[PDB]
Amino acid sequence: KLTVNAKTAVVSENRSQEGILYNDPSRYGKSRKNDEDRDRYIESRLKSSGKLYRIFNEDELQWFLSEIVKKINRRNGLVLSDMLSVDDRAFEKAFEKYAELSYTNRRNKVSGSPAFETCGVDAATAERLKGIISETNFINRIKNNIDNKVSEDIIDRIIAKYLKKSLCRERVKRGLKKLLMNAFDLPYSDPDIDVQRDFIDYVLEDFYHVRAKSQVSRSIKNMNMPVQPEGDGKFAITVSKGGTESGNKRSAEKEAFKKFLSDYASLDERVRDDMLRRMRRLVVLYFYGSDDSKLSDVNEKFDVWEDHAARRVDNREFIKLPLENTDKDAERIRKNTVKELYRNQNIGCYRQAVKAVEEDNNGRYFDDKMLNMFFIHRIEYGVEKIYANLKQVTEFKARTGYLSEKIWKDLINYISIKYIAMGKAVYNYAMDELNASDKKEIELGKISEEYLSGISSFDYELIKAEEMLQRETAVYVAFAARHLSSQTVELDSENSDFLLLKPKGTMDKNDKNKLASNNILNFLKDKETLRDTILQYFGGHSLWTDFPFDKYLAGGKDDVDFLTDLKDVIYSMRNDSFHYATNNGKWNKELISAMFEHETERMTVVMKDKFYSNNLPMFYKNDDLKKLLIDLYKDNVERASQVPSFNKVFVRKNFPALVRDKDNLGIELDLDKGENELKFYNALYYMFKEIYYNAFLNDKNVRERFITKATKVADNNYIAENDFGQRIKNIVQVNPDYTLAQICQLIMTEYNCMQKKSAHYKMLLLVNLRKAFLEFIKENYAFVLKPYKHDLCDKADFVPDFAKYVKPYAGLISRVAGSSELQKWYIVSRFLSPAQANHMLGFLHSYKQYVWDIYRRASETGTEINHSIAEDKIAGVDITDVDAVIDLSVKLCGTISSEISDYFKDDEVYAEYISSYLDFEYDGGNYKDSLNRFCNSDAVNDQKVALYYDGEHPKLNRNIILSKLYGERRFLEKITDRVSRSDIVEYYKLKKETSQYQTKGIFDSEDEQKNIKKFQEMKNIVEFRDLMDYSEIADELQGQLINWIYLRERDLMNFQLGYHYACLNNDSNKQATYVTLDYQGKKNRKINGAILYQICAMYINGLPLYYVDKDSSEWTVSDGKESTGAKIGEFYRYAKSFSDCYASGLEIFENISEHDNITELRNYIEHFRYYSSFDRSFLGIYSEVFDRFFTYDLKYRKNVPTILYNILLQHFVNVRFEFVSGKKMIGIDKKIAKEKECARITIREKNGVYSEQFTYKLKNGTVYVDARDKRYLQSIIRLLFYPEKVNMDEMIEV
RNA sequence: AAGAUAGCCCAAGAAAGAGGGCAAUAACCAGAUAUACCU
Repeated sequence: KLTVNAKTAVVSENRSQEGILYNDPSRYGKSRKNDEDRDRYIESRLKSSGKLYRIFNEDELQWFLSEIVKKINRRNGLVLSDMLSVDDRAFEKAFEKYAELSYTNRRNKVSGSPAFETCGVDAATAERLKGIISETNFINRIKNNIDNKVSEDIIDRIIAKYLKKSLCRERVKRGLKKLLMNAFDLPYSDPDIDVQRDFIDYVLEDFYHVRAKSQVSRSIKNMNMPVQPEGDGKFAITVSKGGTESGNKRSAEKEAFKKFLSDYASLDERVRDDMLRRMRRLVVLYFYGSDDSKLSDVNEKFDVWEDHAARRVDNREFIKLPLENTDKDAERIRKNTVKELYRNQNIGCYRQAVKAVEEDNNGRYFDDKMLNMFFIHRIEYGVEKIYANLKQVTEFKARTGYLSEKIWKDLINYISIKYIAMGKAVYNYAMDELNASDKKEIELGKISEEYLSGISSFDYELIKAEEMLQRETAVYVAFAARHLSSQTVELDSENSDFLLLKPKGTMDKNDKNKLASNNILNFLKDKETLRDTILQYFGGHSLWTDFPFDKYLAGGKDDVDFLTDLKDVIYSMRNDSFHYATNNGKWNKELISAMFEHETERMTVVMKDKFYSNNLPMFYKNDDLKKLLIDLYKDNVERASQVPSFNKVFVRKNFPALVRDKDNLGIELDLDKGENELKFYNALYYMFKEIYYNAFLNDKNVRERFITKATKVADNNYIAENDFGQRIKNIVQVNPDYTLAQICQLIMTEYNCMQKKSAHYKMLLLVNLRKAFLEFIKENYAFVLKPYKHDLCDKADFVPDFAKYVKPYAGLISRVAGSSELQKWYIVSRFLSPAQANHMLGFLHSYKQYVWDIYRRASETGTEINHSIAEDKIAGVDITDVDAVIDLSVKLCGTISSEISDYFKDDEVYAEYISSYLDFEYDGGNYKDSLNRFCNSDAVNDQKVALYYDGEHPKLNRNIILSKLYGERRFLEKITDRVSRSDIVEYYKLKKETSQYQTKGIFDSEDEQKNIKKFQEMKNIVEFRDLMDYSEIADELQGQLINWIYLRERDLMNFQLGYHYACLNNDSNKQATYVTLDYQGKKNRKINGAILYQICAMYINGLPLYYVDKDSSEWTVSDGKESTGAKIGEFYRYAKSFSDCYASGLEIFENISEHDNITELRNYIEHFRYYSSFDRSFLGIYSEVFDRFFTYDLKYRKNVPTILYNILLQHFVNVRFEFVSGKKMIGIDKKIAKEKECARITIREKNGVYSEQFTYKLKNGTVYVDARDKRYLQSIIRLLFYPEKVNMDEMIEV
């Protein structure tokens, strides 16, 4: 990259913007480059590569081609830096002047190569310089290192494979081939091509970068944001300042489209229909000529959407494809030929359309010629986007109808993203009065004072940070509501949203004698066990025997109101904007606050018990752990993001060998010898993790040793350490108070494809952190160096007083009691799985770091930025408190009670639940006796099964309990096979085989590593850990779907805001209540810019909406807490005061005919209907999202399959997609729903799924093992395809 | 309907042009909750 070690930004002074270059990290006064230093930096970076300039970049035939290009690039070859620097570089200025004049001659009409006499050189020396850059000298320099004969095919393959990108032009490539054919004395004819002018002269222009030298710096200075305020304080799409002849034409075309956006925002549907028809005629003219039948009658009001559907099925060919010869180097030649055919036809289409719009308009197109030229340029650009990086030559992509309809949707896409861009600026910077206030009259759509002078790039970075966390939080709100409802209510198709159920006292609106249809009482599964079921998600009801529920549930209140209170906490976070505050809890704040305090009082005992459960005291004295437990948990630690994880710094497989090494630690434990050796390394690994995060990363002495140990080579892979150390040295000079975490963040930022990639600084950060940790252990925690195995005491006897030593939640208890917002973060995070709560905590860390980095870079560049987004607060509450709250949920969600009665009624109900995942041979009588008969039956030889029993009761399995609370059991039954006897037989066999060499880490033979891997996979199966992996994968696939839901809902609101903002500010006819609302009720209020307020009120929980009620037929105002569906219905009731205002302009956003299908798809996902019906596959849901969920922005739609690919590859599953046809419905029966073809994303039937391979290093060499066995891949396929069945033996490749 | 693996902004541009930027925009990178995700 050109500006490799610089950053760009857009700053605004007074409605004047400037793109700037700045160094990062740097200080104010040494970061932002002035106009002169910007120019010199670009020119310096451009000419810092002249030395290694080569015209060529980088099987028997493929390797002969590699030898030719290297011999040409070696010394005495075609090395321009040596040819042009001849005679002590006395002619370098004349050669560069020649290159600049050659480029100027191309622009300014003058034909012919420039004469060196005009370059400051006499006529005698001029004839010498001409010879140096002559065809003769180029031929001699190319043949100087070549002793082989080459053919025309070799020249063609070399040009197509290795030619420099900037030289890959039609006439340049033809000039190079003509020279290469003349060099090797091959007959060739191309008289239209001049080798000197078409190739050699251009190479000189490219060698001296005459184009970039006079354009890159200026193009950077003219960069800007999508939307900026104009003179009258109005937001509009940014128009370039121009400055050149083509720049003034381009800006005038952009001004014509800006008026189009204003004119198109009209409530009169006939106006928009006429404007789209004129745009449609431009597309028809471009691809079918002015003689097309749809252009004959100027006044013909033809249906633009039938023309769109008709051309798509036309068989006309845009270009004719040549025959294919797989010879991959020959196919690269064919694709290059096809691209030039596209370009030639695209140019022909452009010139004929430009001519016809100037000579034969007459009402066919737009009256503004600049608007016609803007669209024609968009069409030509749209064609180039399709073929410029053509993936694979296909026939359908060469059809004229395919391209014309892709461009048609491309034009509408451009209109869509511009309205959304306008709404984004309006929502964030012109809706200030949405914040709660006592003002009886408010004005929406007026830009705030701080942004009347323009928007900077740093401003939009803050928006992204806030919108990312908002969307990520919305995913977990849905999951929290799902987990709470999973065991408490049973929903149907008419009441599928748990958060929308009504309190127990809700009666019908037309008959006050009957309960409301959405009354929560109509859906409770077991009212008598409601409290104990709810308390399962709070650690088990046995932990709340001393909690005074009757105090907070007094009078008529019972456990139904308890469920309703928790339901209300979660719902209050749905659609809860972080940017606009509407912190008053509807629920019982005292009950939720008391439950939080009750859970904090067990935090110290839980963290103490984790030392006990990890067998840590089994090898260490009891006062050394107590001094450690105090050191680690005395204060709540807020972790920073972008810091390498403990599991990546200390790989678990290399952990035993690393600790035994006497240069590192040299820990020596001598002793069921293999049993306790594994217990010790598992104990030591957990202890080092807790020390790593809660003491090591924040230790002052650690930061100082790290800086010196990492900057050692800087004061002396060797190339990396001196550059790595110099950047650490620079970071400390910029700010000596940067923490160790901030040094890692700044280093890891420079270390950083849309697609996850399958099989310098990051490795050095892991090394320096690993070494610094081992030295931290020896100095501060030397007791770990001398373990001693002994029998452990009882859990109650292990540091019983630890609760009184440390009280880290002392201050947080009181602040949670008086904060409704903190109680939201508590309940929502508490009802998540441990993995999801950890992910939520990670998202909060990324938010704080992102905001911190934005202000750091804005300050170093001297860019004034409004601090509406606090570094230490989110939604008016401290981030440190939110962090400690979610961190409490993370630890407690993973703390399963030791009482079976907390989750099941008795041992029989529990044993029957285990039968869904374990086939312990159920005879038909009781499940407990069948499970006890199975656990005490012989497995192999003299070792029986056991595993699932503990004395007189079945063993409490942590993974089974977690899958009941946070998993989906009927989903797990359909995609997994139950654990059978043959599985347990193979488990003990592999454990006995590997018992000799289980605790080494780096094994001897290749067969030992493959048996350890097979055993670890069998252990995960027998302990139900394969179940938890599939649940996480399903949660990640479902979470991404819910993420996309709130991505679209944000942009739908932005589109409506920007569209109606443009309508408010044009001369189109608008009525009174559209512009101003004068509500005269009890809660009277006057709303200026009423349409903008009412749009935002639809999407913000707590924002009231003004409307005419359906039953009273009178004006009213809601409390703002009603559902989105109810608010949309209220908007329609408001719109009747001034033909579909809600859907106005949405033909740009989506297909109106499918609007109800999008809502049904949205509800299907967010209401978790897949886990009740199983009527569609995950691939089927992702297919429909790709087909029609992101109609409004191509950049979101065209990345949907890649995102699905990345989620699977993250779990080491590689899939090969195939895009075929499915079915979808258009409309919902009321009875109009018709079926239509739909995009279907599927996996290739033959070798479409394969596992990533692990690189396992041994003593001598390396063994490659599949990361995922066939059994694992089969469940992944079933997860993606169910209910559809496929041939998984044929699909999986091994 | 779709046959994806980007999109936009600045520059250039009709004997076309094709050079830059984007944490601005999604993705990407990174994140360790529970105890046998490598390189």
